[PDB]
Amino acid sequence: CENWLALENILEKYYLSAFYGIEFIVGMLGNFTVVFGYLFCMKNWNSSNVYLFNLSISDLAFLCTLPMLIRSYATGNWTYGDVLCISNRYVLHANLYTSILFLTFISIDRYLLMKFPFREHILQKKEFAILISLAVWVLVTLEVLPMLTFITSTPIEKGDSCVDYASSGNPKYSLIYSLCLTLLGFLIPLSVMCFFYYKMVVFLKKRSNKPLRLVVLAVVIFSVLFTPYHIMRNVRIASRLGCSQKAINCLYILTRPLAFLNSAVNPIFYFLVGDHFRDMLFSKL
Amino acid sequence: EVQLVESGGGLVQPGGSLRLSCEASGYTLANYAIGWFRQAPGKEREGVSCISSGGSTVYSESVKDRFTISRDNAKKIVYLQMNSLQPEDTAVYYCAADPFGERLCIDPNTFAGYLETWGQGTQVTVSSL
Ligand SMILES: CN1CCN(Cc2ccc(-c3cccc(C(=O)Nc4ccccc4CC(=O)O)c3)cc2)CC1
Ligand SMILES: CCCCCCCC/C=C/CCCCCCCC(=O)OC[C@H](O)CO
Ligand SMILES: CCCCCCCC/C=C/CCCCCCCC(=O)OC[C@H](O)CO
Ligand SMILES: CCCCCCCC/C=C/CCCCCCCC(=O)OC[C@H](O)CO
Ligand SMILES: CCCCCCCC/C=C\CCCCCCCC(=O)OC[C@H](O)CO
Repeated sequence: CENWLALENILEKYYLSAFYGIEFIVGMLGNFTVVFGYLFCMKNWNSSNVYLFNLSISDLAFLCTLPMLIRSYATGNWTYGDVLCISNRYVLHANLYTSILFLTFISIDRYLLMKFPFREHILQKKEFAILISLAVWVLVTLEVLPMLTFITSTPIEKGDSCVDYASSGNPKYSLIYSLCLTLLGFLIPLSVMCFFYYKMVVFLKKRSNKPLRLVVLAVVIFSVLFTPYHIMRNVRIASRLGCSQKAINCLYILTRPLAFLNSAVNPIFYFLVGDHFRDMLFSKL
Repeated sequence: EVQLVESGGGLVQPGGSLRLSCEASGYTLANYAIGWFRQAPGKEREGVSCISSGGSTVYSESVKDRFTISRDNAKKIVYLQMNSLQPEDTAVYYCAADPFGERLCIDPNTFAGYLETWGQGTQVTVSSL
C-alpha cells in the first residue's frame, strides 16, 4: 500500500499545513478583534457575553497549538517532547467539546431571554453563567482525561512519541471511548440546541427572527463541520478491530481541519446577540 | 440627539394608580426604544417596561399584570400607566432612550448599560395614610 502511504504523507505535509495555516491566520485575527472588542467596549456583561468570551479563550488556546502541529506535520515527526504532547492533546479535544457546549448554553440563554427579557431568573444571571462556564471547562477536562491517561501509558518520555488513540492502542477501548465522546460531546449538545430551536419556534407561533438566527447557525455549523470528523474518527478505530485501513486514515486526516474550521469562524456569534456589537466595534476604531 | 424628562411622580395609597410620562426634546423620537427603570433606596436599578420603535412592548414579571407602556411619537411622549401599586413599588422611576429602536427591549437590564440618554427620574411613593 505504498501509494496510500504517499497520500498519507502528502495530506499531512501539504493539506494539514495549509488548512491549519489558514485557520491560524483567520482565527487569530477574528478572535483577537472580538476579545479586544469586549475588553474595550463591553462594560456590563450578561450570560451570552460570558459564554462568548469563554468560546474565544477556547479558540485562542487551540490557535496557539497550530505552529507546533503545522511544524510536526510539515517535518513528518513529533519532536516537542512529553509535556507539549499532553498539553496539545488536551487543548485540541478541549477546544472541540467546550466550543459546542458554550454555543449550547448561549442558545438556552437566547430562549430564556425571549420568554423573560428582564433576566429575573437565577439561570439568566451573569454569576450563574460564570458558574456554568467553569462547569463546561471541568466537564470537558473530564471527558478528555481518559485519552490523557492512555497517552501517559505510551512511551512519551522518549520525546518523539505523541499518539492518536484513533490510530493507536486497544481498538475495543478506543471505540467505546470515541462513541461515548461522540454521544456526550457532540450529539447530545447538538440535540439540546435542536430542542431549544423547536421550543423557540413554538413560543413565537403562540405570540404571533434573531434568536432563531444564532441557534440555526450553530446547528448548521456543528452539523456540517463536526459530522465528517466524528464519523471518520469512529470508522478509523472500527477498521482496526491493508489498503482499506490506509484509505480510511486518509479520509480521517481530511476531516480533522474541517471540524476545527469552527474555531476560526465561531467569532461570528458575537454579532448575533442583538447588541449591535459590530456597530460598537466601529465607533472605537 | 434627545434629552428626556420624567414626570408624574407622587404619593399613592396601596392599591392606587399613577401615570408617568417620559417627554423628549430633540429632532425625532420615532426611531428610539424607550425603557422604564426604577431604583429603590439601597437596591440595584431594575427594568420594568420597554417599548421598541416598532411598538412592541415588554414587561418584567413583577409588573406584567399591572403596568401599560405606550407611546405618542407626535407628542414625543412615552407613558407608563401603573395600576395596583404597593409599598414595594416605591422608587425613583427613570426612562432611557436607545437610538437602536429594535435593540433595548431584547435585554433591557443589560442593554441599558450602553445608553447615554437618561432622564433625571421621578419619585413614586406608595404608602398608606
Ligand atoms: C505518520 N505521521 C508522522 C508525523 N506525525 C506528526 C504529528 C505528531 C503529533 C501531532 C499531535 C501532537 C499533539 C496533539 C495533537 C492533536 O491533538 N491532534 C488532533 C486531535 C484531534 C482532532 C484534531 C487534531 C489536529 C490534528 O492533529 O490534525 C497532534 C501532530 C503531528 C503525524 C503522523
Ligand atoms: C488536566 C489538564 C492536562 C494538561 C493540559 C494543559 C493546559 C493547557 C496548557 C498549559 C501550559 C502547559 C505547557 C507547558 C510548556 C512547556 C514547554 C516545554 O519546553 O515542554 C517540555 C517538553 O514538551 C518535554 O520536555
Ligand atoms: C460559592 C458557592 C457556589 C454558589 C454560588 C453560584 C452563583 C450563582 C448565583 C446566581 C444568582 C445571584 C445573581 C444576583 C443578580 C446578578 C445579576 C446579573 O449579574 O445579571 C447579568 C446582568 O445582565 C449584567 O451583569
Ligand atoms: C454533566 C452534564 C450531562 C447531563 C446530561 C444532559 C442530557 C440532557 C438531555 C439530552 C437529550 C437530547 C436533547 C433533548 C431531545 C432533543 C431531540 C431533538 O432532536 O429534538 C426533537 C424535537 O424538536 C423535540 O420536540
Ligand atoms: C470549506 C470546506 C473546504 C475544505 C475541503 C473539505 C475537506 C473534505 C472533508 C471531508 C471529506 C468527507 C469524508 C467522508 C465522511 C463520511 C463518508 C463515509 O462515512 O463513508 C466513508 C466510509 O466510512 C469508508 O469506508
